[PDB]
Amino acid sequence: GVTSEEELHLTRKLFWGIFDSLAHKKYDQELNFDPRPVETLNVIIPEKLDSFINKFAEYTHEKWAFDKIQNNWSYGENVDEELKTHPMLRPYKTFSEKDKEIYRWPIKESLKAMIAWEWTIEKAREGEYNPQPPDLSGVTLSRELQAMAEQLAENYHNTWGRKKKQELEAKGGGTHPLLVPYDTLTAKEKARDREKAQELLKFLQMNGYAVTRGLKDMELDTSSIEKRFAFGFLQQLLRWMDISQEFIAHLEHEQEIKFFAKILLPLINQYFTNHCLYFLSTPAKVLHASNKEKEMITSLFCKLAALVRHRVSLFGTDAPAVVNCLHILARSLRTVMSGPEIVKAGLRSFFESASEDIEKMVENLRLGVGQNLTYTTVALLPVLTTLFQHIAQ
Repeated sequence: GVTSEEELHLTRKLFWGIFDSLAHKKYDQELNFDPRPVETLNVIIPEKLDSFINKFAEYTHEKWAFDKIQNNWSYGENVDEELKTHPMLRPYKTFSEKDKEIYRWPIKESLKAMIAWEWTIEKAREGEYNPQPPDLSGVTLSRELQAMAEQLAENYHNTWGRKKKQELEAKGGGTHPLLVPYDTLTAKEKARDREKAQELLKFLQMNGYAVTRGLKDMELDTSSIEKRFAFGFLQQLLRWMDISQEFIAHLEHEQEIKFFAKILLPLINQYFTNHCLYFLSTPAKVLHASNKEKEMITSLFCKLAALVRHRVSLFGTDAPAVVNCLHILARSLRTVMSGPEIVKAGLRSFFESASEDIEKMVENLRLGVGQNLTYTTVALLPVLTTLFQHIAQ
């Protein structure tokens, strides 16, 4: 919607058939490229950082052998599935140096990206028995912890996904089954990132990962950051209305007319009809989050009363632009006598002005000109009936 509204061809007819609402609001919530080439061959590792990578290789053998005793993956004549033979347990020194390159940075590349690609280093420390398990499962799982897991897994999957992307480009296309999106990954990916914390924590109980970055909620505004939209869309209505203010003032350029006053009218008019109970009701009483929702829509309605001035000007042939939207708007019409007081200002301002024209010309009517009375008639008289129907019911 915003992409059609902010750019693309002026004529609405060339996408009016494509254009449709195709959405409704839920109750409260339902939640060209150019990567930077960074040199890797030229950088020389420090001596201090080399101790970690050297010790990891020795951890690969001895600790893994104890697990294989549980699985009983003993030596054998050759690799075979019937006995699950696995005889290649040996140090890496027997292999060639070029073979060690693929095993050089399998995980250290991601940590290098944690320091190199991501410009962050933890200031843990400068250069130089059986605790009980605390109760962590008692508290309900928080959404911010989902932000930690999702952001870090996004970084790991971004680096690994681009790595397999260069593998696909290197091998020259071909069959491409492994391409999947990020959030909608398979059940194994959804379970493995959660389940692999338990296995490695006993080995990695020392030091412990300590990073914290995230905050979110699910309420009004855009969404209280990353959640239900609803309230969020009204911001664009107010902004795009302000774009039309200069056109109506100046005429009393053509792109804004067709997009706002010829493309968005059925969208908003459908919104008031299908979601009438959303607007008129309250959060507590429903026939849902209509405390501040009722305010700015009334600002829009009062502004519509200002837009339909007593002077005719280019009245315009677009009847849905003028009268039908006003009727359903009055249908989609808790107290202010509370919140911003622009509703009282509106309720007196255009009401008194639009009326006081009529009490000026009840003796004149047509006898005094005979165009502002008709414009005032269809502006006010059918719309106000629906207004008092909403109030009186």
